[PDB]
Amino acid sequence: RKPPKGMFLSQEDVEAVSANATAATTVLRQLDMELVSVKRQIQNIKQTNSALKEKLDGGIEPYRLPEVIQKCNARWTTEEQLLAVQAIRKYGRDFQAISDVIGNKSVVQVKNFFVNYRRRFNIDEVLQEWEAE
Amino acid sequence: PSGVEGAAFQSRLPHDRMTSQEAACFPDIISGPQQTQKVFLFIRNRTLQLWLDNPKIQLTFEATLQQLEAPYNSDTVLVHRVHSYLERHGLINFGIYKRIKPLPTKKTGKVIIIGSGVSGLAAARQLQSFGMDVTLLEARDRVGGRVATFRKGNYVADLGAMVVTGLGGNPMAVVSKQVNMELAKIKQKCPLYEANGQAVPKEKDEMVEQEFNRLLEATSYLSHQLDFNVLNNKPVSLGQALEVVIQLQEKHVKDEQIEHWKKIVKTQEELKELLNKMVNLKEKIKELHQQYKEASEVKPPRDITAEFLVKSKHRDLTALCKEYDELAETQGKLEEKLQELEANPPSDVYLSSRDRQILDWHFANLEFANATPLSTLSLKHWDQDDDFEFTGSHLTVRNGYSCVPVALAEGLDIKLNTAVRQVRYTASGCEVIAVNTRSTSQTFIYKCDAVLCTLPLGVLKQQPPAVQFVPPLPEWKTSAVQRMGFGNLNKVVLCFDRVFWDPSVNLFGHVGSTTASRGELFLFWNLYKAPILLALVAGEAAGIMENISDDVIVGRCLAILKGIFGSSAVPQPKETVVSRWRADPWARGSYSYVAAGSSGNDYDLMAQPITPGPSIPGAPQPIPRLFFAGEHTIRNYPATVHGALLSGLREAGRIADQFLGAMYTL
Ligand SMILES: Cc1cc2c(cc1C)N1[C@H](O)C[C@@H](c3cccc(C(=O)N(C)C)c3)[C@]13C(=O)NC(=O)N=C3N2C[C@H](O)[C@H](O)[C@H](O)COP(=O)(O)OP(=O)(O)OC[C@H]1O[C@@H](n2cnc3c(N)ncnc32)[C@H](O)[C@@H]1O
Repeated sequence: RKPPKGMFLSQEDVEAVSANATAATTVLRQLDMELVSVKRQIQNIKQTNSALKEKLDGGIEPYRLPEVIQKCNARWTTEEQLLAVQAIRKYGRDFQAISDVIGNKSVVQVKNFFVNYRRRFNIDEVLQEWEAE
Repeated sequence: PSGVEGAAFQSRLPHDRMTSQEAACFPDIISGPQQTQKVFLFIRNRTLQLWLDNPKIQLTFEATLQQLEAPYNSDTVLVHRVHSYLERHGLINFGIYKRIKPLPTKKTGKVIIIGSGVSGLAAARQLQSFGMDVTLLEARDRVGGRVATFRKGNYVADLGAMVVTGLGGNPMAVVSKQVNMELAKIKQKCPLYEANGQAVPKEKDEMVEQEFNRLLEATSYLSHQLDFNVLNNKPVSLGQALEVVIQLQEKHVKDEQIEHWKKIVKTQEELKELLNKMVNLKEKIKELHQQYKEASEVKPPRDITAEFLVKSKHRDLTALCKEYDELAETQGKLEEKLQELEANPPSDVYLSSRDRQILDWHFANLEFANATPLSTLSLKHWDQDDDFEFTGSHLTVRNGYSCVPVALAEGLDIKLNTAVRQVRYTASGCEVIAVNTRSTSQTFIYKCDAVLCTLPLGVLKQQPPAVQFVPPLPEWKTSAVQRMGFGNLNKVVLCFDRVFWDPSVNLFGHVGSTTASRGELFLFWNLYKAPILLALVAGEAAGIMENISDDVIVGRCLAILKGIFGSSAVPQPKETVVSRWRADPWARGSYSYVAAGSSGNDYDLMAQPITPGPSIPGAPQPIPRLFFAGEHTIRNYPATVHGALLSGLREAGRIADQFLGAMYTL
């Protein structure tokens, strides 16, 4: 009911090899052509990816910037408030990014900031201007 | 199996069932109540046992009933019916046994037997055993036909059948007790050696062999599971099915490499797209670092937009620096996977050129066993007789297998050098016309009630006929003759004065350089007391080596032997014999095979006797007059000696039941 292990015999396969006399070598030749094809298409992209791999030497080590460690304050300097409003216009609602800019405010404070000072810094308008880009 | 149940098995009979044949002779019992069948079955099994326990003397009905016990021995007629049935069909009191009850003074009936081959001799003995006048006509100057034995000095070597295939159920087992036969077991260990003379390593020898066996099963799957048995209106041979299997295994190897490297390109390309993302990201990070540097250059104290610009650019640069780092995890994973695949490539080939040659030897062995190129064997039917295989070791005959026919011929009327040439059978009897083989002038005529024809199938196949049937054989018989296969297989006997081979190996192979010559001298046998090696020529090679002089052949033989053992080690042989069975006119081949487009039903066709038309029209339908036996006539055991022998015993019973009557059917 099942062919012996390691033997591949499907109904579909057998006509394909017995359609004519040379249908055997014809089918094998195409597979030989299919392999050589894929084989050099590998070394093509192996060399394409070899060049791309070189352009990335040095990585980005020179462009890295030291980690700034700030304990996380709670009062809003007038300075820190102004940083925020500009961050909203540049960054929309990406609170993590907005907190990153201010550096000393955790994300939750920023959302709260969006309400407490929502009237006075006229936020609502700012977000629409950020929506325009 | 032991006991009375062993007797039935050793007689090729189920112990607990009545056979089709016993049904015909005992139709009362088989339609009868089940208890009587058990009675009968025991009486048969027991009687076989008695005969089997000692087959050197005749088993008389009287002797039988004595060793039988109640309640089995209550019904004498049942016992007499059973004993007489078994005696008639050669299941007891066959072969070479001493006569309790000596022959009747006057014989009844006259029968001519063509052929002194084992089929012939076995029927002849049986008929004479039954009180008939038997004469055998033989074209050769010796008996045994295709059981030939070369004998010179103390050298001895069969050029014909040389193997007994296991004594479990084999009638030759009985003949062995009857005739002393040096029966020597065949050690199955066979080392192969290539064209170079160096042995195959156990790694290959077992890898290739196991592939061979796997390849065979593959064809059985094609045959029985996929009905691959016709192709362009023509029946499929084993050879074709083997190629198709091999091609499909070579195909699957390529299919496997294609999807392997297509796994690589799927990954190289995932990498390509990943590096392009990384260049472009690095070039943006190059640009923001400059921008953040410039913004940091404006010395403070600055206004808050300029302070926002420094902080905003710094946030952005560390967000792009984060991306580029995650992408370099993802290139690390993908770089590792590419090395892994590049390290687990699938199998390069299906079989190497050396590997294909060892495979050829295993095919040559198969071409030897069936005495024919695999391209001719029917795929569906070639192994139809595998089901009735005997049990036990295969054996060889140390003292020459001719001892058996010669022993059977004792007591028989045999005309040697008598070439039958026309067979005339009519409603009133038959006439056989033969000539003398030495001077073909001197013509003989034999008249008898019936003719048993054990002419080899190669002879029956011959066009134009070496034997004319008058009237001609009906189409249903001649068509069976064309459809069937008569193969070929030749031997070369090498007689030396030194043993220079491994004496502990009975048989060792030689691997051929090409598929075409795979059977040319591909195997050697160490079987005799004297230093004699015996070399096969099977397959397509068999029929071709018959057009090449002995010397050339014995040359190629020595050369192969020199490669295995070194030029110094093997000397020139004292005596050399080469067979040519296809050339032999009383054989025209070696033995039969199940040709593509034939079937096992043809073997039954061959055995049906011929009944001629009535002489005076309107006269009653007559008796059958022409009977056939021989290895080509016995469906379940073709192409063997024991099969010949059984067919002899068969017709003898059939002829007897026709000319002497069977009183055991009441
Ligand atoms: C030629 C040859 C025959 C055989 C063998 C070898 C050779 C060379 N050996 C080989 O290793 C193969 C083998 C075997 C072993 C295991 C299994 C199988 C098997 O399963 N397979 C399917 C592969 C095969 C074996 C062997 O070891 N043991 C073995 O078991 N079997 C082997 N075999 C077969 C037997 O050899 C053969 O089958 C019997 O001998 C049958 O004898 P036959 O009696 O029916 O046929 P004859 O030819 O013997 O009788 C004819 C008489 O008619 C005379 N004749 C002709 N024309 C005229 C005329 N015009 N007028 C007057 N007389 C005439 C002729 O002159 C002779 O007098």
